[PDB]
Amino acid sequence: LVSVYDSYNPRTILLSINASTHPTHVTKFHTQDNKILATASDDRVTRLWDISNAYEPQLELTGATDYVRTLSFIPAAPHLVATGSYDGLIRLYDTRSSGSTPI
Amino acid sequence: QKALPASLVPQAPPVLTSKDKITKRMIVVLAMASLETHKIKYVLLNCDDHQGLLKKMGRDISEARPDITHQCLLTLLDSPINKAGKLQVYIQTSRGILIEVNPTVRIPRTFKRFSGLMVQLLHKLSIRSVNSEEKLLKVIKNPITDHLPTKCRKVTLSFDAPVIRVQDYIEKLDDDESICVFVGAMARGKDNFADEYVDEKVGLSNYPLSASVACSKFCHGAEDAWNIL
Amino acid sequence: IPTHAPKYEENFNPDKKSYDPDRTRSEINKMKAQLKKERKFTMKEIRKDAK
Amino acid sequence: SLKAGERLMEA
Amino acid sequence: AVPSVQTFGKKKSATAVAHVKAGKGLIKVNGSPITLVEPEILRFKVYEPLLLVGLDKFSNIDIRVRVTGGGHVSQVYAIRQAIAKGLVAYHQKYVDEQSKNELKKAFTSYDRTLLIADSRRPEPK
Amino acid sequence: DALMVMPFSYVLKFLKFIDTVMQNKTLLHSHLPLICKNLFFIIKFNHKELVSQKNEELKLQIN
Amino acid sequence: PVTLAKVIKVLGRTGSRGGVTQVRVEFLEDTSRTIVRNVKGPVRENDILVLMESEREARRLR
Amino acid sequence: CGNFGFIGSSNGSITIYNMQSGILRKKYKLHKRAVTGISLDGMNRKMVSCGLDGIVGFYDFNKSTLLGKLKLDAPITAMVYHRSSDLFALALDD
Amino acid sequence: FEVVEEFTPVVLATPIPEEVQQAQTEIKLFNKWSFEEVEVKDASLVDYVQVRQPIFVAHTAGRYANKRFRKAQCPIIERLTNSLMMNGRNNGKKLKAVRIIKHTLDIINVLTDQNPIQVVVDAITNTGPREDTTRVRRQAVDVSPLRRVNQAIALLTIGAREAAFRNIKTIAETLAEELINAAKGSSTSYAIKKKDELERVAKSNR
RNA sequence: AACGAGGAAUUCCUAGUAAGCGCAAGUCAUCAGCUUGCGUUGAUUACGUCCCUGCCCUUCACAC
Repeated sequence: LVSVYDSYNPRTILLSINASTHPTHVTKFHTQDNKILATASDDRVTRLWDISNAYEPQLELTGATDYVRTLSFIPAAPHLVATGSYDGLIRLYDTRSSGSTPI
Repeated sequence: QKALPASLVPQAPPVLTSKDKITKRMIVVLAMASLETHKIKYVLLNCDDHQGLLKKMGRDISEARPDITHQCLLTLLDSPINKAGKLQVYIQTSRGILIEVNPTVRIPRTFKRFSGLMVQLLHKLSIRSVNSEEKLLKVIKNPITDHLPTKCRKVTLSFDAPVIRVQDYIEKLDDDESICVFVGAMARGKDNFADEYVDEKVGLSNYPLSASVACSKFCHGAEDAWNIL
Repeated sequence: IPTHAPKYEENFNPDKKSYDPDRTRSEINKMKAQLKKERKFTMKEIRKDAK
Repeated sequence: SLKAGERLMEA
Repeated sequence: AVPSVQTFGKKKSATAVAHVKAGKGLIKVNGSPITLVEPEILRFKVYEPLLLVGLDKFSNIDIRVRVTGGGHVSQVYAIRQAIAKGLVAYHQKYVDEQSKNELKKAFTSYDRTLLIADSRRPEPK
Repeated sequence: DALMVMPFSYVLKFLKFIDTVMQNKTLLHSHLPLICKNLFFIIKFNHKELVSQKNEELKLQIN
Repeated sequence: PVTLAKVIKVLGRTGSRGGVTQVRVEFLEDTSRTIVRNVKGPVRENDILVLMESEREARRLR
Repeated sequence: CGNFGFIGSSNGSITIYNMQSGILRKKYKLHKRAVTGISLDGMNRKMVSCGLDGIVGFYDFNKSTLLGKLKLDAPITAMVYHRSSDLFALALDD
Repeated sequence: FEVVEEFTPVVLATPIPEEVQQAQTEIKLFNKWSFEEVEVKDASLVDYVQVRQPIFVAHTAGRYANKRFRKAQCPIIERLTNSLMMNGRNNGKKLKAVRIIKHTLDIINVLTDQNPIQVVVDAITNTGPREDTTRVRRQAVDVSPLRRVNQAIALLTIGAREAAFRNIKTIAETLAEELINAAKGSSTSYAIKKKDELERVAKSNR
């Protein structure tokens, strides 16, 4: 489960997302765009969530054959997303396109 | 190469109640249920047991049959769909009483013990488990519409209406939306009990169907439609 | 789904008062009702006689 | 029953 | 003598007395600054006059408001009514009447209750 | 109040009825004041819609 | 597509059911065109109704 | 109305005072040369100015906005405003 | 061209927070949301969804129950706050409703960067049922704009209240979710589903 | 054992109203198993119609 709290207000919980049944090791907000939140889990799919729509991922990147524990957003390239798995492969994705297959 | 769920242990599906209104469901409303109580002790009025008594109340003994309501509840609750937790049952007594039937309840199989439970239910307005953890049968406030899911299709069982494949009907229906089937437990009468709530009426077979066989036929179609098995 | 059995009393009579696990508890509750009924009736009678 | 105006429309 | 005016605002049992004089922009309620008025959620309500006509007009006057009776909300409404009436009266007496007319126009355009009492007298039916 | 309730489509029907009455001179003079009051009220109430219509047959009837 | 019509007259003595008001509305798209409709809520002149159907003509609902 | 007094400066600024209290209320700065004429209509809505720079400024007195600006061939020397007819004549240097 | 109205800096002997001075510049709801850019998208709802007069706080103490159509002039935010307090246990507690609405607008701005007042207006505009039924069976009739506004507010508030009746979510967050979903027009919002069911039933008996 | 906001039926209610909160007094009848005052916070929905149900009324110009 992914929990979004108001910083400096631990009591309030704004949004709660059940990203996957497996552990969710990485949860990182997109730098350029505020609404979209990225999540990578041991399910090996790095879902891109939207704060407004928490019921379904906006995009569900796949293709990693191992645990994905690393996620990075490239500055000046909001469409690009970088993920690194224990495969030893760093996979780069383009969110503008259909996605789900690394460029 | 989609990965497996983290835990594959069998998990009991949630018990679906009136409080939850989003989950897809197939609701059966056994309208025109003949369930009445009267002191001789109080006994559920029956078409054969109490004929002279019902004559004194002036009601015709043709429509004094709670066994039909007993029959439908047995096949509905024992159907695999209920065992899958996708079905909840409501009962609208002819007098105008609305009863909620929790999917967990295990009604007695013998009709005599069934009658003893209803007189308890109508007077005490609720039935609790032997272990006293939940309320299985509860009387609720009319109309049925508020209790029903917010987005929901409504239909009735009509002999005169066009015959439809129940399996096909559920398939073409939406996913977030739920389906309510108003079954007439009455032995005979005009099929207009639920006309105020329902928007369309459908038939299941060319030949006449009882309340019990009809609902059993309906549910089995849903199981194939949703692959409940 | 878990399956539970309904709890009901056979030959139920709502006019008849609820069965109680403890006989002494029922017997005193039986009787506190009797004392209240008798006290209210006699008080009504003595008032009416006085009037 | 029918009201004035409603009757006239029928006529 | 220092030019000064006195006005009353009223809401249910709450009554506020405002004294407005020549000064340096000192607004106080019950001996404390206006910024400390409570409840905080309704504080901007009592700010409504100050903001509607602009703080520049108050830079040349001192206002002292004393409030008694009623509850929190009625006290707030009494304070704002008293402040508005005091400002209008001071501009009437010791400043041009043109500014008086502008102040009255602004207050009436925003909320007439700032100047005229809101009295819910019973009306049988 | 009865005349106002009629939709416009019935006003054209009403205007065809009065035209038929005009040929029968016996009826026209028998109820001439009544015919005038109803006709003028109908024209006044929905004058705007009547003038908008471009029906040539309508223009001849009113003439 | 749904049309918008402005109420020009609130008819009276129509014999309508309780809470239902019969009104006359002119289409914003075509000001000349008018249609008689039935309204459920409180209605006055110059307010705009969203007509889903523009061909049905109102009848008394008793 | 007799409430406002308008002063035109040789440096081009128009200052507006209140006659009752003598307090400066507004200051208009459009002209860069001397203002040789100021006038306000009877309705206290539209205000007109002229200066040696040759421009005729039209202001909305109540909203304090520049309605328009008109340039003439020669410097303007004097103004007379007729309030009833909303006509004003300007004596140019030509 | 310059017009000068202040010729000396204004400093008051009583300190005032600067934010209150930027509020002097313009009236904003809770000193945080501007009314300038808010418009009612649906033409019919105009003249009944009142947003033209900016207000600092929802509390107004106005008299809107006197005449038949005074409720139209009441600010829409205040009508939402008033509808928020029901069920008896909340009756008379308007300050708590104001706080809930403040928190809800903050949540709405957080989740979606749009102006929260615009989101509220969009939700009310969308969730107003345009065609309804009257019992005779049923017969289809039109709905007045005032009834549309009333039913929209009632549906939104009832959905928000029921969603968090016995749930870990609080009233503010569920109200924010309902408002955002209704503004989008998605079927997730309870009010949108109720409106769609009403209009569908009216179409059936048309 | 009992219970987790209360079924069927039925009643009342239009603005400082419904509802919530507390503080006083006990004023020759009534009231303390309580009664009457006082202030505080304060809404939703209608303010139209005779369609249904009851009660009621009717059968000095000009213009009609």
